Amino acid sequence: SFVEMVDNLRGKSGQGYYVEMTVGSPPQTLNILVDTGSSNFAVGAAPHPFLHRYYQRQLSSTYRDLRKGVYVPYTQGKWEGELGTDLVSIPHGPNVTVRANIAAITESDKFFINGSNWEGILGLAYAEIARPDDSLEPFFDSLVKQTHVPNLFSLQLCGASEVLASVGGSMIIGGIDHSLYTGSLWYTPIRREWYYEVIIVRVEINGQDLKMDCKEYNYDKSIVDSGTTNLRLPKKVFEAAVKSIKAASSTEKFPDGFWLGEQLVCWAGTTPWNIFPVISLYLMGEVTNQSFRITILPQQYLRPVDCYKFAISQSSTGTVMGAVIMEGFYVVFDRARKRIGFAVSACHDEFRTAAVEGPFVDCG
Ligand SMILES: N=C(N)NC(=O)Cn1c(-c2ccccc2)ccc1-c1ccccc1
Repeated sequence: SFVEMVDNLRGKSGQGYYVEMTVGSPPQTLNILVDTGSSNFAVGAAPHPFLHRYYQRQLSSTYRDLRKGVYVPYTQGKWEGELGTDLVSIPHGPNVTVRANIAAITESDKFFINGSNWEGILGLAYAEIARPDDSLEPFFDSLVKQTHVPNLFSLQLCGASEVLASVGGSMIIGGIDHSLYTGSLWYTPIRREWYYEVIIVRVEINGQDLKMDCKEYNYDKSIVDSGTTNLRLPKKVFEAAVKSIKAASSTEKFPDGFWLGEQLVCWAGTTPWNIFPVISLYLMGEVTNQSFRITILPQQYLRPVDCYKFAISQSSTGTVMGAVIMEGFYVVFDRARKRIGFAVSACHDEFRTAAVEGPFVDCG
């Protein structure tokens, strides 16, 4: 009920956000990672060391084989499965049940994470990048086609023995829950419908323009992906960023392992938040020379591990606006209007606030 959908996501810091879902008949319960950076509905369907629970096609009276496998390799692992179809529901989402394609994973390589608690993955991006090809209708596409839920979904990623801290959030499917944000919603166009691709026109490491040709901010592409933790930047922008960040926090000093994202830096509640600057990402607006900025605090790019890890890393796939950027913002994936809206979140110190400000006046 939007209301029924509030706080329907759980996660372990840095390990993603999942939503409970059910598959088959009787309903099999599973936690599924919400990924706007992929397009397959893939779930474990065979025993695994990190899996304490998986999809059993055998118990589903409504399961249907497609006889057609799916092999998906990547630099580090893979997941192989058998393609199928079955009934799927989201208990704390819309009150509907649709028949969707399901990639039943039977063999994997560094796919599943130890102790994350999700058993599958919900690829929420377009068919362009779906495996094995674009003929395998992504889950959301089946949802809208069958039920008559509106082509749009929102994500309010929130953030925060010893254990990784637990995170919470909401995935409101079919609409916009106005109590999840304050201020107005600024939309940036979806450049192309494959990944949720957008355009960054300018960047600032607190007031200072990085002054690069904007094509660099999107060198290759720029995407909004909940399935990625860190804010990943093209090598050139990345180094320009760290330099600026190191120059502003210098009244403090740390090792390279820290900036290379592979090392923590701890202080308790003494944390020097204010030495670290805010990062402003201006996104192309709906009107050609109009843009708007989303400003993020160190509380965002310094992920807790008191200890923290630098949540900004280098990339050769382009820019990736991951969880650490989406947090503190209510993000709207308006597939119907082909755009993405940003607004300060209900989720979210007394000197600086994350912000969504506009407007401002060849980047892709
Ligand atoms: N980068 C993304 N947005 N999405 C993926 O990489 C999805 N993905 C994939 C994947 C690769 C190609 C096509 C469909 C899914 C393999 C492993 C993951 C994964 C698993 C757990 C946590 C994070 C990623």
